Amino acid sequence: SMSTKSVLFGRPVQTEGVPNVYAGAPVVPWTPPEPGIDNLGINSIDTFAVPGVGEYTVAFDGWVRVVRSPSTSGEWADAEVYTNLIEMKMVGECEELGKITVTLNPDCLSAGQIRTPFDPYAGEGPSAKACRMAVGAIFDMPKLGLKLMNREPIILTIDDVRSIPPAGAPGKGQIYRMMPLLDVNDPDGQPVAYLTSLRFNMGGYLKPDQM
Amino acid sequence: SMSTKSVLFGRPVQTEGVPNVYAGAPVVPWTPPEPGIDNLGINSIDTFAVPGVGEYTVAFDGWVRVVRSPSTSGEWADAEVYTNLIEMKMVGECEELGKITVTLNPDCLSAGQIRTPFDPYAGEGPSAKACRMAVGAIFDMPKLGLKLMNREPIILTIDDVRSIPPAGAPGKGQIYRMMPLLDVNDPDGQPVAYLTSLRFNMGGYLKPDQM
Ligand SMILES: CCCCCCCCCCCCCCCC(=O)O
Ligand SMILES: CCCCCCCCCCCCCCCC(=O)O
Repeated sequence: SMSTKSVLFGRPVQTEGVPNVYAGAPVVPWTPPEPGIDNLGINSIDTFAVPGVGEYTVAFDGWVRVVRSPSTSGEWADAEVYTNLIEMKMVGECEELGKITVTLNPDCLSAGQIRTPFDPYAGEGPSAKACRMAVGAIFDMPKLGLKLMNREPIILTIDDVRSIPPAGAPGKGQIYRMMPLLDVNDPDGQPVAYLTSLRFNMGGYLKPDQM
Repeated sequence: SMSTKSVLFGRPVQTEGVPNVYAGAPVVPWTPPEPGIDNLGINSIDTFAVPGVGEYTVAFDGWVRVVRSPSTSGEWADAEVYTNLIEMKMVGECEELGKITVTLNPDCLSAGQIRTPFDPYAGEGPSAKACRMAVGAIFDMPKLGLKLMNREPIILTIDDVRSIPPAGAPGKGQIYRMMPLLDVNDPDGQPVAYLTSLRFNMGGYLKPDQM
């Protein structure tokens, strides 16, 4: 494999020789872009269930860096783009759980793709694409003295994709009822908590000093 | 991890010394069972999208072997059970795709759990549990000269669980729009096909010679 990661959640994408894209760069709709690493803002709302203890909803803000493969075509209708999520930092705060910092698990390749869906029956603009990303994350919860991780990838989706990157777009975590979160120090143990829902919005390109 | 597999989709469960359970063994509702390996029938209906070629719906029949951990309690309400899917074989056939045989990917630990949901549905009541399994599979398609595998786990769920095992129960694959299926001989390549939907039914205990 082209990846050194121990667990791959999708297709590896090269970053060497791929330029970073920052604020100032246009987002042109319906246009397959040249390969780049998108430096993008993001916010989310995450709900966590702690068995026998409680359920907590936490708002997060931060950024992601996502490398894109070259498009498989210069024509939008045929174009596919493969992505890797290569760096993240999101922060949120909560009285009960403290300050939570979400980053990537270095043992996992977080990977996704953008392509025409097989079920274009959702009211999306004509020709719009579907974006997905499968993520291995770390949830640092210092107030609880814990760091948590997921073995099952968190599936994050953006529908009605009319530009790449889909700046400004709303997305969802596809979690059916519960997603186990494991103590990094006891990953073969019982889950410590469950992520029960996640919604997010993409922002736009950031300046380097905003990260 | 105590599991030697390179990709872990959940919690490992002990199999050594755990007896097999076969037809004849009763399934009494509301009763956490002693640890065992359930030998169960199963059927499913799977839809596959092959880009630029077609979409095909195929019915499968076969069996699964699922090991259960000891229950965390002898009282149903408190009981949780952890599971691993340790062996399977399902077969279906389709003119365009040929005979398809589904087995486990030996590199992946397929793992799940049964516990009370945090969000019980109106038709579940406060006593029913929810069952989930995260699966790494192989799809053998000799007609096409290919074997395919998934990197994102196939999330298989059963709601309104009132017995363990949930013999006879309907279940669903929680696949959002598309699940990439990769050539085992080109696993970092573009997907060959996508699993776009899956539903299944659990059968009951099988005789040893029915597998
Ligand atoms: C545990 C919470 C994780 C949230 C992390 C956000 C996931 C990434 C956002 C959705 C996919 C991003 C797609 C951008 C693709 C592109 O750069 O063109
Ligand atoms: C293409 C993938 C097909 C996979 C088919 C799913 C196999 C059945 C697993 C569903 C959960 C099993 C629950 C049984 C639990 C128990 O033994 O008590």
